[PDB]
This record gives sequence, structure tokens and C-alpha cells, in this order.
Amino acid sequence: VMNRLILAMDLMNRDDALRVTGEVREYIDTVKIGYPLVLSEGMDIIAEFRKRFGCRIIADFKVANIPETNEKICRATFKAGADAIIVHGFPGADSVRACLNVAEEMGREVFLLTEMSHPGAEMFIQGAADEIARMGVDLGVKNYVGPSTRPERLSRLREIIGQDSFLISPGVGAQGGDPGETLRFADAIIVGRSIYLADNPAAAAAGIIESIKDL
Amino acid sequence: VMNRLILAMDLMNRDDALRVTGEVREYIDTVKIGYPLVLSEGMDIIAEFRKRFGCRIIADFKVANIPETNEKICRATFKAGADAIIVHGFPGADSVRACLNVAEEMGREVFLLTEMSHPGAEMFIQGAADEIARMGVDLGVKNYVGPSTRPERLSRLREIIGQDSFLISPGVGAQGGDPGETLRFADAIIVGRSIYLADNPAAAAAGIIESIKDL
Ligand SMILES: Nc1cc(=O)[nH]c(=O)n1[C@@H]1O[C@H](COP(=O)(O)O)[C@@H](O)[C@H]1O
Ligand SMILES: Nc1cc(=O)[nH]c(=O)n1[C@@H]1O[C@H](COP(=O)(O)O)[C@@H](O)[C@H]1O
Repeated sequence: VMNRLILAMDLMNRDDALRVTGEVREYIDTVKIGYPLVLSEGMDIIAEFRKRFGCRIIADFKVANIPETNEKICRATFKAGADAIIVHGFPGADSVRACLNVAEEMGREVFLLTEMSHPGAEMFIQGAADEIARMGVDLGVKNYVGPSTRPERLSRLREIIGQDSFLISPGVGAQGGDPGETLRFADAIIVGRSIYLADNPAAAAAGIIESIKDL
Repeated sequence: VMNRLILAMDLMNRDDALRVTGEVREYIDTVKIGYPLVLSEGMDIIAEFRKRFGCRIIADFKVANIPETNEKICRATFKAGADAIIVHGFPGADSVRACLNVAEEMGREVFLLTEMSHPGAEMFIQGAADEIARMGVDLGVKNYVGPSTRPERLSRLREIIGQDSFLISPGVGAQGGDPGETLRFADAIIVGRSIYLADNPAAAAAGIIESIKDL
């Protein structure tokens, strides 16, 4: 990932999403697109971003249904041009395997979400997160998501998945996480509001990158 | 819900989804639409179904992100015309409250998913499900989803949420659940493939209803 920085593009308007992404494209070549933008503007937005910006697209679709439904969601998402899809591990191994099978068929990637960054993640997810990570390892998952807001958890996750696995981390900036600290454990950070709600998104991205280079 | 039967419309083609829903509309006035259809045909499909069939629409969007993102997803979903949205409880109380707040603002409903119907639900969700249900009760949730495939779990869920709460249940037919047994505890059953992959969906729906009337 260019500059170890992934833009979370959660603006809900195509014009604003295209403006901001264009402004920060010199700094960022991977964009995470989720349901706020896709449900507002359509799945065609993924191929539009890929063509216009030449970026990789990670679909943050928190996939979390039964295996048969997960299959259909993954196939629609890869058909739309996404490079990778973020999948919850909490629904269990069969739900994750369904996504892995479609990614294998379509030459794409799954990122396994093992612990979330928000306060409510402490209630149920955190207690299962180590086991979710170990399940990922046993399924052959190579790409993971864990929380910038809890670097001790992010260290434990890294310990389980090993150094070869790729780990990306949201919760930097708005949610309280720090770029440098998070990059002690994660390969890349995800940043949304700190960039896309800034008066100058390019300056916000550049400031983050400057602090990343220093590491 | 008419005949206590909710159609899970997970066909991915607008023409096929419209045909099947039209064929079974005399039996069913509530349709659950999820991401397989929405990601393939667009969010406009929700208002199209509402207008053409005059049905209620439950969006099975398994909402499972951080509170801020859940807010945006719920607002886009209700803007598109959905009557209700299914929300995972596993991400914790703040993630659920975010959905409840948007539903309150927009005069809509949240259904809390507490335990899932597939085999993988045993790994992590089942152990948290009673607590997820109790969290729902303490947040004032009145609508719940629980699994036809485990009627003893569905009985325990009903026990926690009480008799006034509304409980709907997937996993009937294809996944192995039984209509009559499930309706001992749930107010309505959700049925997808047993109807929409049948040679005669209307006959399949009618057969299910005939077994429901007998109760
Ligand atoms: N996928 C996620 C998993 C997670 O644990 N936390 C999280 O924030 N996200 C997403 O990352 C982004 C964080 O954006 P921000 O807090 O930097 O605005 C948003 O798109 C969230 O939905
Ligand atoms: N929302 C769900 C929660 C759940 O626990 N199980 C489940 O099957 N569903 C959904 O219900 C429907 C079951 O359809 P079928 O098994 O009758 O085809 C599908 O849309 C699933 O995604």
C-alpha cells in the first residue's frame, strides 16, 4: 500500500467522494469503499474509482451472513471490480470459508476482521478475537484487520497471525488511534474522517504521511 | 405478517425476483431483501417492490460496523424505503443504539439478530446470544431474529425477550428447520430457497401456509 495509508471513503455523495479521492490520490493508491457510498451511489462506483484513480479497492462489506448468502455477496462484489472484501470472523468458519472460496474462484482476496475498533467491541468481539484470528490462520487467511484504538490487542493479533500476514488497521485519527503507534504492528493504516472531513484533505493526508516517513 | 410467512428474496436478477415475488404475493405481504439482490440491482429495487407489491420490506443488511458507519447505512436504507433493518448485536450496544437512533428519527424499525441459523453460529455467536438478547431488551429493542434450526435456542430467546416482542426466524426448509415447530416460538418464519427455487413457488408457499393454518 502506497505510504502504508488506505483512504476510507465514506462520503455518501459521488461528487464529494470523487473530489476528495482525487485530491489525495498522489498519497494513497488503495481506497476502502463501504456501504455508505455503495448504497447511496450504486456498486458501479467501484469500477468508476478503479478506472479514474487506478487504485486498488477494498470493499468494507463486513460480511456476516450464512455461507450461502456470503457466497452471493462476494460474487457480486468481485463482479463489480473490488480487489478485496472485508469479512467478519464472528459468524464462524463456514461463513468465512464461503468467502474464501469465491475469492479463490475469482482471483481476489479476503481480509478477516478479528476485533473492531469501537468501544462496543469490548462486549462480545474482544473475548472471541484471539480465537477468530487463530481460525483465520487455520483457514489459510493471509490478510487481517484489527483495531488502531487498542495497540496491545493489535500486538496480540500480530503475534497470532505472524509476520508474513498482512494487517491493516482502522481507528486512526477520529477514533483516537495514532498512526505511528499503529504501524508498529500493522502494515497499513486506514484513515477516513481525519482526511475526508478536513478543510484540506491533501494536507491532512500529507501530514499523516510525513509522520509515517519519520518511523 | 400475512400468514406468518416472510419471503427471503435472494435471487440476484430483477426479472426473476419480480416474477417470483409476484407469484407468491397472495400468500405473503412482507419481503426480506438482502445484499444479493441490492448489490446486483441497486437500492432502487426496494421502492420498486414496495410500489409493485404493496409489501413491507425488511432489509437484511446484517449491520455490523462501528456506530458512525451504522448510522449512515441505516439512513441510506430507510431513505430507499425499507420498513425495517436487521442488525447484528455482536458488535455491541453502541453499534445497535446507532441503528435505533436512526430508526427513531425516520419512524422505522430495527430487528436485532441474536443467534444465527448456520452451523458456524455455534463457534462464537451462540455463546454470546443470550447476552445479546438481554442487551436488546435493555436497549428497548422490540423485534428480534433467531434460528429455526435450533428451536431450543429459539425457546430460550423467546424466554428472554418475552411474549410481547416480535420474533422472526430464518432457516426453515433449505437449512432444515420446520415451519410448525419454529412457530411454537417465533411469530413469523422467513423462507427463501424452499419457495424461490421451487418449480412452482406459489405452490411451495401455499403448502407452507397450509401447514401453518393447521397449528
Ligand atoms: N472496517 C472497520 C472496522 C473497524 O473495526 N473499525 C472501523 O472503523 N472500520 C471502518 O474503518 C473506517 C474508519 O474511518 P474513520 O474512523 O477514520 O473515519 C470506517 O469506514 C469504518 O466503517
Ligand atoms: N438473516 C439471516 C439470519 C440467519 O441466522 N440465517 C439466515 O438464513 N438469514 C437469512 O435468511 C434467509 C434464509 O433463506 P433460506 O435458507 O430459506 O434460503 C437468507 O436470506 C439468509 O441470508
